[PDB]
Amino acid sequence: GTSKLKYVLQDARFFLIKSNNHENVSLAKAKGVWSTLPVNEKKLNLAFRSARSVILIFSVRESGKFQGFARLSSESHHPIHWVLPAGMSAKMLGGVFKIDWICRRELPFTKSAHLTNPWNEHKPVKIGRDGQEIELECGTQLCLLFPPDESIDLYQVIHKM
Ligand SMILES: CN(CC1=NC(=O)NC(=O)C1)Cc1ccsc1
Repeated sequence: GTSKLKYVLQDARFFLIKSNNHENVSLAKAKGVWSTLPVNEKKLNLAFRSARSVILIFSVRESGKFQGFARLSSESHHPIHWVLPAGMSAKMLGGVFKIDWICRRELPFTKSAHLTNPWNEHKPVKIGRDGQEIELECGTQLCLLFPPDESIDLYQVIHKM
């Protein structure tokens, strides 16, 4: 069913989150954590206090796909063995957000071509800088396009709201 998913997404806020590589998404899926640069850390902390659910929709750069989506379960807090771009130190990251995965399945950009994001000039939702907010209706429809992830039980996530 899709009803518990719709409940989690009710009045949620949504953000497009990019990853430099697949390894960091794999680590995030295994450990339930994410980290960003300080600019997006501030945005996500403000949103976490502001809304019943904050949803991160992940896309590895140049992959042509989204790799899943998760709900923030905490504000950022201050070692995870991230695989960082050349020249980047771990000291350049903000804190660590805890996340609960809602779907670990992928969705190719070709399947979201009918959805536009009002907060990025109504461009297709796949288009946006890291941290771009996705308006509620667009974000809800995007999440509902993903294949169902029958390995996840949203009962536990609902209790955290
Ligand atoms: C786990 N982090 C991967 C990310 N990659 C990215 O492009 N944006 C992010 O919020 C997070 C570490 C990091 C942060 C800026 S580069 C590499």
